[PDB]
Amino acid sequence: QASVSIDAKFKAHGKKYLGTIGDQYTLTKNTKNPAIIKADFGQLTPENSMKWDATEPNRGQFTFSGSDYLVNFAQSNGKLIRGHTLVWHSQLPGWVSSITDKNTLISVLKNHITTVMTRYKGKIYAWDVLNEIFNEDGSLRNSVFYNVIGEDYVRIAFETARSVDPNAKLYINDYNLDSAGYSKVNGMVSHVKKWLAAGIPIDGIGSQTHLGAGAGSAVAGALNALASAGTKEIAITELDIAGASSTDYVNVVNACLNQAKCVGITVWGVADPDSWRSSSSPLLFDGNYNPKAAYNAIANAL
Repeated sequence: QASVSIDAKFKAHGKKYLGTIGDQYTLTKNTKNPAIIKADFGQLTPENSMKWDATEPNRGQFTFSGSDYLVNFAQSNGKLIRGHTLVWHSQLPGWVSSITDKNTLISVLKNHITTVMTRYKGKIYAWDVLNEIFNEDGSLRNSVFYNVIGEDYVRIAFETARSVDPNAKLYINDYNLDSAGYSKVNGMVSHVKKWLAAGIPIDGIGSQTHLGAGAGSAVAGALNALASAGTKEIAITELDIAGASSTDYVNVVNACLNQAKCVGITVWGVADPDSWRSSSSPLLFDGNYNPKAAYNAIANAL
């Protein structure tokens, strides 16, 4: 644990949180990891436990052991929770992908959203209702949901989520929304504008922000561009930067800090060895679970 909590410092600027991720393994693999989470971060996103493959492996058969643990740990330690994720083409069970009947897929989709959301009703700050639904060019990804149901799946998912838990902020999440003017950013903005105009309950846009070294300085503009979609809020949801330079990290923190709609930042992991791209040392804590230069830099910028 770092003496100075970047979450505390970020919240002091009117932000809701500066969080990270977790699940049973990383929360129990050693003493430092859960200690760091408790001391320096104010929000948690389940790394894999709430995804479709991990929650409904078989049609109508739910497995909530992992997700229960993450939610219980967060709730037991005053951490906000971002449910992740309800509808996604990746980490989706084969039984869902093979459905060809529209009404059947809608029934399945609504049951999945309802059961998962109902179980944690009232305990979730935000839900990534839809994840990665756009192609790089800004058009809609031809996932089973889009292919079988059509664009109406967007409305269906958000409306179902809203009716199940009106206390949660409903988000549409995606990656590569990292520079103003990028085709995917333009596509995200145009579609959300249309959906909001149609009355679809989209409260926020989540920008994953999985960056390479030197890409931190372009994020401010990306968030500004995303602000034009018209959602009440936006958030950096899965931050990690190859190399973890102080310049990159501080640029990204400032990007959120100076944008009124940005409620917070979730860093995708605590320490480097637990990163999905561990070889690029993209996190704030190192192999010994000790604060890296970037962590202290973020603290000093707040």
